[PDB]
Amino acid sequence: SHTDIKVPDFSDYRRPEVLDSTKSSKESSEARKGFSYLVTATTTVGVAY
Amino acid sequence: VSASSRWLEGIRKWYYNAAGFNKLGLMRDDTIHENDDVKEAIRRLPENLYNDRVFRIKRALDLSMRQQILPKEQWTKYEEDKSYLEPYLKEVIRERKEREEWAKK
Amino acid sequence: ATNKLCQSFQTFNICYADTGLLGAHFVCDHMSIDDMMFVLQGQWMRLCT
Amino acid sequence: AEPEHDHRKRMGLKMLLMMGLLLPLVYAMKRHKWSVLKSRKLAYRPPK
Amino acid sequence: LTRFLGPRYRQLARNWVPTASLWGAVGAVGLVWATDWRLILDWVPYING
Amino acid sequence: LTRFLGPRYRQLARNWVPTASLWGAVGAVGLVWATDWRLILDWVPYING
Amino acid sequence: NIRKSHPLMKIVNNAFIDLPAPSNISSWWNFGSLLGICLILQILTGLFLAMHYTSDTTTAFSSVTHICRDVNYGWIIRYMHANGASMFFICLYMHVGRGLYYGSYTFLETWNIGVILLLTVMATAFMGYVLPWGQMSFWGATVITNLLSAIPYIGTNLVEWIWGGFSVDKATLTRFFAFHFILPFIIMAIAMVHLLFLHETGSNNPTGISSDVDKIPFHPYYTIKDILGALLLILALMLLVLFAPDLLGDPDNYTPANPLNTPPHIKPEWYFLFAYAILRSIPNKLGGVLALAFSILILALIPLLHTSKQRSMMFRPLSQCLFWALVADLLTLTWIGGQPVEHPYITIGQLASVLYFLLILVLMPTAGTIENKLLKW
Amino acid sequence: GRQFGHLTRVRHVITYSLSPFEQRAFPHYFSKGIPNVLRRTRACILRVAPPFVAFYLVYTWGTQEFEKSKRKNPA
Amino acid sequence: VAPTLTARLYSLLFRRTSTFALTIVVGALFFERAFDQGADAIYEHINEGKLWKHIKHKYEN
Ligand SMILES: CCCCCCCCCCCCCCCC(=O)OC[C@H](COP(=O)(O)OCCN)OC(=O)CCCCCCCCCCCCCCC
Ligand SMILES: CCCCCCCCCCCCCCCCCC(=O)OC[C@H](COP(=O)(O)OCCN)OC(=O)CCCCCCCCCCCCC
Ligand SMILES: CCCCCCCCCCCCCC(=O)OC[C@H](COP(=O)(O)OCC[N+](C)(C)C)OC(=O)CCCCCCCCCCCCC
Ligand SMILES: CCCCCCCCCCCCCC(=O)OC[C@H](COP(=O)(O)OCC[N+](C)(C)C)OC(=O)CCCCCCCCCCCCC
Ligand code: HEM
Ligand code: HEM
Ligand SMILES: C[C@@]1(c2ccc(Oc3ccccc3)nc2)OC(=O)N(Nc2ccccc2)C1=O
Ligand SMILES: CCCCCC(=O)OC[C@H](COP(=O)([O-])OCCN)OC(=O)CCCCC
Ligand SMILES: CCCCCC(=O)OC[C@H](COP(=O)([O-])OCCN)OC(=O)CCCCC
Ligand SMILES: [Cl-]
Repeated sequence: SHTDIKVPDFSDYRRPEVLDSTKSSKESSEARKGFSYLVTATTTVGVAY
Repeated sequence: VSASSRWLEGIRKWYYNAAGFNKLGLMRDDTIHENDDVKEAIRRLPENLYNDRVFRIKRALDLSMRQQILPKEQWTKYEEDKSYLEPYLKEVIRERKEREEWAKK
Repeated sequence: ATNKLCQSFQTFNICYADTGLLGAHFVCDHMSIDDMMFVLQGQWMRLCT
Repeated sequence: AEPEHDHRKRMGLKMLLMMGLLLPLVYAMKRHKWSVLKSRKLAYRPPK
Repeated sequence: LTRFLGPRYRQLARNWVPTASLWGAVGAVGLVWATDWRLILDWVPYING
Repeated sequence: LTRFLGPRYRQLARNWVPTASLWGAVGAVGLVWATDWRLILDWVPYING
Repeated sequence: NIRKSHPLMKIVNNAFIDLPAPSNISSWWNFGSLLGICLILQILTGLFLAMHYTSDTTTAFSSVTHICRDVNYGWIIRYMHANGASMFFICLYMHVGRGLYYGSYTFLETWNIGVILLLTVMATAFMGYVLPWGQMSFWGATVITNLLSAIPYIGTNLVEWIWGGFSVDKATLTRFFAFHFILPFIIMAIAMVHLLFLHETGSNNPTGISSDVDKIPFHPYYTIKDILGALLLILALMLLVLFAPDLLGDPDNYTPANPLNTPPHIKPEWYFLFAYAILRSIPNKLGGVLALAFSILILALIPLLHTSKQRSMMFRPLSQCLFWALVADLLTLTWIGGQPVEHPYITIGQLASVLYFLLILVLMPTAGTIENKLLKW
Repeated sequence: GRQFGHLTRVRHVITYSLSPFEQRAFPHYFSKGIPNVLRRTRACILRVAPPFVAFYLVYTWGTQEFEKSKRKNPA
Repeated sequence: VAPTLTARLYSLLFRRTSTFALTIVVGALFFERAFDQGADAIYEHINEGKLWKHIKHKYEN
């Protein structure tokens, strides 16, 4: 009965790269982290200045 | 007894929808302030009613975080609001008043 | 063992076609989940570096 | 009465530009972390 | 807060009224003494100096 | 405190010398940048103003 | 795990990192940390202003001008300190108003410790305004200190004892500087006991319903939310400092103090105007001074006037309207406080003063009881 | 100070979460956010607004009256 | 440029915290020079006649 549990669909939340079930997340693993960590680094630069 | 009673109940149903806790799926007893009488009554709740109370409050806090409400279909209807906690709380209060009356003599 | 952080844990590397699950699983008292997670991840990072 | 007038206006311009950068970036950091919670889904499955 | 109105509570107050009366004398004399209150101390016999 | 002299401890130091070298560049550049150290910054190309 | 076991970091961890906090606290819960940011801002700017300030009546005015003219970036530090004090009162009133709306006063020790923090910050800022020794500085010190003369049979002694003379003079300014220096550090210590009692229960939330079923760690959720709010506090402060540094001050304060002449249009700082309006609506001397004190000390009574069986006003429409009638009424007293004592402002200020105490004492507790009956409990 | 693992009792509640590097930080910011602001404004406008409208009318009348009273009238 | 730009920035500079900090301190250095340069050029363009450094040529000595 715990096998009746399925994770709901996040398609209206996911980023564009990771919406394809038949495509690896490793492909966009590199870009997605850089986009978010770029925002952090810029913030520190502004605080630094 | 429809004429005068239904106008009073009509104003209560107005206030119930105006209060708006039904818009988060909550019931009236979910919103009561937890004092010592209320913690004991909640403690006395059976398993199912306790677990239902927990999830409704959890669902409402999740909504309050997102500044959202449930769809109108899922609002708590005024006529279907169950005062599941009131009978337990009434007994807890009755017991405390008995202690207080014994503490006077 | 010394701090009684869990009743058991196991590491695993579950393989499939072009994908898999690499990690660990453990079982513990409710006041020990955080310490087990901490020590577990610390060892992953320690081996990485 | 206000010899700092010109210098304060130059600083005010720099303050507005940096805030115009930092406010949306810091806002973005807040939403990034909070997105774990804002898209979380709940389900209640009690035994019957 | 009506629960404190009863025969026991009025027996309890009667037991503590001699003590509270005396702690009022301590504070009254202590206030007169610490401030050198001339309005009261002119009447005490030996203090007059 | 002789216990830290061994083959494992010199393998451990070798793993962390690239990281500590880089944290020295962070602090060195951070010190030069925060103090406007003219002795070093006159040599940087675009900074000269 | 080392964040938890070190004797010193365990305090930091259990207060800012692993502290369980409600998942749904709104932006109105940001003012707690902003009050601490304000307190730290005022201590730093204030400390750097004391390095170039003299409490001599003959040079106190000139030492402040020396800061804003000759000290390297002394003016920006100066106007951060002045405007930071106003931002302090913006955060105080929102922090208080948050707690009134959402029923946070039911934490009696935290609330009552809060009322103490409000009064000490008020005393601190009053003495701070006396230091530059302008016209409003001197006559601000004259009016407020004379309030103690209303105390029967000891008032003049308390006033002259505080003044160090028969009037506000050099002895009064030098000691107000010593008090203004030290009182912020006592406030910081009392703010820790404020937080100590709070952590016993954790935070309230907008619903007024217990949130133990849904808690999130303070880090990273409310560290970044508090960081964002601080950047907005700096924005609000720097807009004043860098584009309108005299908008909240009075021009007469740029003339040195003169004990012989009082300006005709006395106007306190904006954060005292509502209570100044309450006092003058009572022509009796002692009566108006007691009404001033009770307009603030009434906060200590709010926990005793709670009648609703629900904690927060989120689900209490009748209380919401009365709550906003109190904000608009306080906005009216602030307006009346900034106008001269003449017709029709005298009568408006009297009606608003009655409405202020009428709302807190009578109307709002009765609304909470009507709401209970409407829900049939 | 309370701590996780000692807060309260919960049973039969499942939570699904997604990593923050897997989803948008501003999903439908305007396409969904603007409708929600209008919903919340409507729900509270009648509680908050009439008091401050009442202040605005009393403010303007008191200022107008004070201005006219200071102007003299022919004897 | 077949690999994504943000993807190459991550592998080279952001993966390690050490190089993630070095890029920030080096970024604040070059950001400070360009930001002050552009900010001052804007404040001066709005006020082209008014400033002293726009009138220092009259007073040669
Ligand atoms: C011992 C030190 C104690 C410090 C305590 C400070 C307390 C915090 C006060 C916050 C002040 C906000 C920034 C003032 C900017 C200013 O005024 O800087 C004026 C300068 C121009 O200056 P310039 O034109 O001379 O050219 C300079 C010569 N090259 O550009 C700015 O606007 C930069 C500010 C950007 C906008 C504000 C962003 C806020 C980020 C918060 C970081 C706070 C750091 C905390 C430090 C403790
Ligand atoms: C003391 C001297 C003061 C002198 C200065 C007076 C000037 C006052 C100027 C007016 C300030 C107005 C501030 C903005 C108020 C916005 C109110 C609002 O956004 O709507 C009401 C809001 C509804 O939110 P709920 O939590 O009920 O439910 C949300 C479900 N989506 O509910 C809320 O968000 C209410 C939260 C509490 C608001 C705090 C305002 C308090 C104002 C000062 C009070 C002073 C008390 C001494
Ligand atoms: C408006 C102004 C109001 C002021 C009015 C004046 C009030 C005078 C104080 C009256 C209260 C005295 C009560 C009291 O003594 O009890 C406290 C302890 C216990 O005394 P003890 O004899 O040990 O046992 C009492 C038993 N009894 C009553 C049955 C006899 O007794 C003591 O320990 C007190 C003596 C110790 C003194 C040292 C402590 C003071 C601080 C140290 C200062 C010197 C070093 C810097
Ligand atoms: C002699 C002078 C020496 C000074 C030289 C200058 C040094 C500059 C800082 C360099 C250190 C940067 C390291 C760093 O960013 O890590 C701390 C966090 C985590 O970043 P995050 O992107 O979340 O995860 C890092 C993962 N990684 C490394 C694999 C990409 O990143 C952050 O959170 C930092 C950005 C947050 C800024 C807000 C905090 C500052 C206080 C708030 C001030 C504004 C409100 C008043
Ligand atoms: C220097 C002045 C003050 C500082 C630094 C301060 C700081 C804080 C902080 C950090 C919190 C927890 C976070 C938050 O709720 O935002 C808090 C909570 C609280 N404060 Fe204060 N506070 C001050 C004054 C006051 C005053 C004057 C009152 C009331 C008269 C008050 C009443 C409360 C209450 C009731 C809470 C609990 C709020 C909740 O849990 O929802 N505080 N304060
Ligand atoms: C809660 C903390 C504080 C508040 C709310 C506050 C508020 C104020 C205010 C309103 C003024 C009048 C400014 C003016 O009229 O120009 C002032 C002046 C002053 N304050 Fe503070 N202050 C605080 C803490 C401190 C501290 C900790 C110090 C020193 C260590 C300090 C030192 C001064 C000095 C020297 C002045 C006179 C210079 C001037 O008028 O700008 N203050 N303060
Ligand atoms: C800054 C200020 C101040 C500070 C703090 C302060 O506390 C309170 C704030 C709110 C309620 C209660 C107290 N009340 C005034 O000190 C000062 O002299 N005036 N102006 C002035 C001029 C003439 C008469 C009275 C005051 C102020 O407005
Ligand atoms: C609360 C702080 C009280 C301090 C007041 C004060 O300065 O006290 C002075 C008077 C002096 O006694 P008096 O006979 O000169 O009388 C002179 C009258 N001005 O002593 C008293 O009257 C003390 C009164 C204590 C009441 C609480
Ligand atoms: C520990 C506190 C150090 C503060 C010293 C200081 O005031 O720094 C000024 C100099 C200025 O650079 P310079 O090229 O003019 O050189 C002028 C030489 N007087 O910058 C430096 O040299 C920074 C040196 C940092 C070493 C720790
Ligand atoms: Cl001045």
